[PDB]
Amino acid sequence: NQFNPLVYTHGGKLERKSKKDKTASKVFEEFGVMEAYNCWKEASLCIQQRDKDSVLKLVAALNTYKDAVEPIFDSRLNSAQEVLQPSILEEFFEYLFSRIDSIVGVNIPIRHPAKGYLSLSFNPHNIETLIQSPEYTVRAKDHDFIIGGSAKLTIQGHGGEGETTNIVVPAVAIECKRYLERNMLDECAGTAERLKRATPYCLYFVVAEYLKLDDGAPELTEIDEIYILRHQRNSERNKPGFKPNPIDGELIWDLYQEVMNHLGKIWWDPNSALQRGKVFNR
Amino acid sequence: NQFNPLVYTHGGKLERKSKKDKTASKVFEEFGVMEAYNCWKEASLCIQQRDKDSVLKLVAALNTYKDAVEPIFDSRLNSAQEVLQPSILEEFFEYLFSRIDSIVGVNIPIRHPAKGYLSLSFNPHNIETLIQSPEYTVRAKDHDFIIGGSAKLTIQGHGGEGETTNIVVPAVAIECKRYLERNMLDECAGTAERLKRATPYCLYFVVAEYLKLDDGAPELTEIDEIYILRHQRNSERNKPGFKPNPIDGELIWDLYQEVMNHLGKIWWDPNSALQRGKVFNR
Repeated sequence: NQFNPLVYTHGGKLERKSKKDKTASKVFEEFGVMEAYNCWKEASLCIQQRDKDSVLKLVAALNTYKDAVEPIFDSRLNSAQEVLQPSILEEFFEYLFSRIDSIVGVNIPIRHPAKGYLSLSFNPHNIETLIQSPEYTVRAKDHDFIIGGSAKLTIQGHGGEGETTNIVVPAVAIECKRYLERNMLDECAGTAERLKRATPYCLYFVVAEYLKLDDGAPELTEIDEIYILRHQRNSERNKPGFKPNPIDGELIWDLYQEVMNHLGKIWWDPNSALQRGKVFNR
Repeated sequence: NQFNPLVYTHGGKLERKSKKDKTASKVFEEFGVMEAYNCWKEASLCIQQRDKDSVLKLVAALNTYKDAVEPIFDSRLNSAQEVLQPSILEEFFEYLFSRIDSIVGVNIPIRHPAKGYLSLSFNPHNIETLIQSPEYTVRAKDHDFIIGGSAKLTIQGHGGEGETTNIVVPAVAIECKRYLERNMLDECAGTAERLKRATPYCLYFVVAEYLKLDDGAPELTEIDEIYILRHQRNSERNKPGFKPNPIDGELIWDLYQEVMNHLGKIWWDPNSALQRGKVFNR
């Protein structure tokens, strides 16, 4: 009865790039990225409770890690921008949610970036294959972080021989962005629509550090919540004297509490609806 | 090597209503509906080739049958309006397509009204069921006539025990209406969208006898074709001296040819696309 569902998305990317790119590899050793990373991981794994103080401590270790390596990524690895930096928040959510198993009372197989099921459609080759074994496509969207189940989907026609696809059915999906612009918000908007049709009980969050939007009015349809972890606008970053606010631990605490509440609930509970008088509660 | 895939949707409805409603039952005997029906069926089954002349003859038998029983339905059974009349065209398409098996070279299981697959979504009860055996819903739309395959869809979670649903995957879908108004056209419009997403190679037709639309500009998006079999507007029907044009056999011939052409084709054929230079041909 435990978990051991940690994948270390960011560590894996550091290892890849180290081998995939030697030049990166040189920078990582010279500027101590691998030891800063190992320290972040060790410190996170050492925080085992999930009361408010513990969560603030995880966020303090995250702030330290980003303060260490982000300046190296930004100034000494131009090519490795969205190759290494985005996976840091993803790995952070792997730590934050690594101890849900005993609380929720089940072993959750998916706690990492994954392709969340969106739809099934049939594209048979001809009439004979339509009858015998209809070809199909399962559509899925990459999300930066999913908590969810894995399932096998099988289709069989008259021929009787099945074709199976493995899918991921999210209970929570989180996108992680360094800043939130307009083209990416619209893309999340349209993804949230598809996701709530595929999986109406999936909570969908957008998490950003900085907000980079103009006058334009955004559409927040079906996105459950959007976080701006540093309470800063992205234009501040290039100004003389800029100093980044730290990622706000209070917001991570909020997010952690919202996720747990969602995981612990029966999502459609008719008798509860009737007793309450309202289908959705606080 | 044959077919025997006829279901007699309309005959079945006559039998139901006869037992479900005795009053109907009385009218059917008194006004000879059952013998007119048996004659239509016998005459249709006797036309076995599918050259143009044979198809015109099937349509002549259809015209005769409707000339016989529609006035009885309209004037002596108010309740049984869309209870018995709509199934006549459906049964007609059962006859027209009853001899496709040898041409297409496969036994097509579905040639009758059915629920055509639209989508699969997951609505798990709780986190434990999400992991172990995620509850799901398959959405489907009733169509007045489908030519297509039947398939079994299975979902399995960590528990390993599958849940199966039987579905219908249409290659052709036809809606049959006595007249085409605005609320029903819009409903078909929105269904065609869903259907082309679920099954992009399904041909979707709307077949009506009369057109009952005003100035309003209709949206014909993704509907492959709409037929007005009597080349009449629905307002003509209540005028003194009105006489209905017969259902036009030339239009049924067109429809028959379009369906067969579609059934005989490979729907996505890359090398054919490349050779032709255009993905869609005449």
